[PDB]
Amino acid sequence: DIVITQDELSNPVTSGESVSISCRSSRSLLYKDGRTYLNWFLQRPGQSPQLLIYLMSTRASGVSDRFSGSGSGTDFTLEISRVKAEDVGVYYCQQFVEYPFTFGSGTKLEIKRADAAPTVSIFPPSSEQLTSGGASVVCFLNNFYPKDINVKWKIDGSERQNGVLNSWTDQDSKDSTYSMSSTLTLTKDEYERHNSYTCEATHKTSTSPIVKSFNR
Amino acid sequence: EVKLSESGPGLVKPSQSLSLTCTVTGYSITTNYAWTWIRQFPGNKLEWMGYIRSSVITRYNPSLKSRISITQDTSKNQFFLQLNSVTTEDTATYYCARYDYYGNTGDYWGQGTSVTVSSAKTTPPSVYPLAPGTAALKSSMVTLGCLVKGYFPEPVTVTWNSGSLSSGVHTFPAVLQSDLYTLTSSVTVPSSTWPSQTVTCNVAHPASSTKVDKKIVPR
Ligand SMILES: COC(=O)[C@@H]1[C@H]2CC[C@@H](C[C@@H]1O)N2C
Ligand SMILES: [Zn+2]
Ligand SMILES: [Zn+2]
Ligand SMILES: [Zn+2]
Ligand SMILES: [Zn+2]
Ligand SMILES: [Zn+2]
Repeated sequence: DIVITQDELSNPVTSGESVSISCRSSRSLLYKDGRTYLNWFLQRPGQSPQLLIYLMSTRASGVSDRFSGSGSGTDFTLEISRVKAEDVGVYYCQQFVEYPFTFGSGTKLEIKRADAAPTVSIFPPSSEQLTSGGASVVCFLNNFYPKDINVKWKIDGSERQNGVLNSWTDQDSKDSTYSMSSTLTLTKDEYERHNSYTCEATHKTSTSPIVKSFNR
Repeated sequence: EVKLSESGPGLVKPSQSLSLTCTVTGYSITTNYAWTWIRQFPGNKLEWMGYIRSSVITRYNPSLKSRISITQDTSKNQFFLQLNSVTTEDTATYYCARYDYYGNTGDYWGQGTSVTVSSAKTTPPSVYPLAPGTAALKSSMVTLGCLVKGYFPEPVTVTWNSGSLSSGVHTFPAVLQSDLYTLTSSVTVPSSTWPSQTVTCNVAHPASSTKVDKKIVPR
């Protein structure tokens, strides 16, 4: 079975510069008809794979001309010219010379850009959930960069670490930033035993953490 | 134009059988194209499962042994996927596509369908509105959200104002815990549009045939 390796990530590329993504095969993909059967796909988060290149260098219909492919027999390159925010996602190559057809592991295009402070919002539990016996306090940290971020919860001044769930989105297709959701879950009774709830974010964009809070 | 669309159960118990359907419109499947099934595991790994061409010819991935079968109903322009004795390792997103002799698929891929193999039970989600505590700085932006908690299995579709509200929306991946998922979504809008204009989050959970529309109202 033909194995195709791809680097997990690319060095971050600035919107505007050109980048090259590689793919290597364990066997040659040149067919007895003189054509090399290698495909290049781009998959955006939540989207289905979309063909960019087939036959190693032919661009698919409707595909932007900023995309071009080349290669020998075991080494292939996809060149993306004048990279833009929209190109973010994972790039896969696929061999179509021998059965079973196989895909490479995928290379995620990481975009580099100017640092940005996240917009922080904190939400008290809803009255609907409070009737169920549960209580979730939610905190949203939107559109920040770089992806590295630290969130801390405090109840009445003291740090609480249990009952906290976090979630991060993929790099944004429009402005190349990251977003994150942080949820603190307590029982309704526990939530009632306190008054001050705080969400603290620590980012590279500031020495002092961004703090958001409310009083029950 | 040509369109492919997968359909099938979203949850299956281990050892049982999996059946999926791909409906093709705008093009006949009795043609000599490789109407194929591909799947993507959690982790993004893609695997070729097999294909059917010219109505009566097929080929399958050897790793699927003798538990896969691909057939078609010409009168409905549909081809199917059958996978027997599944295990949790068969949990993935399933896609149908149309490959040609040269490997070109064009934009002929379905939206994909999620299949989970688990003994856990289907549970509808509870949708809770997230409105800000008090009034923030006026003449600016305001973020609202929805918390979709306790459902199984994935996925769940979340939209705002039936889709008419698209920009400024962030839906975060779900976090699994105790056989139950929790997901959140935020939307940012001018402090003017809200609460003057109504903002509603629409949540649909296919596995339970449930739909919820929760309007966001000021505290
Ligand atoms: C396993 O069969 C194949 O790969 C064939 C050959 C000929 C063209 C292309 C696609 C076919 O399925 N391949 C290079
Ligand atoms: Zn091998
Ligand atoms: Zn965004
Ligand atoms: Zn307490
Ligand atoms: Zn049509
Ligand atoms: Zn029939």
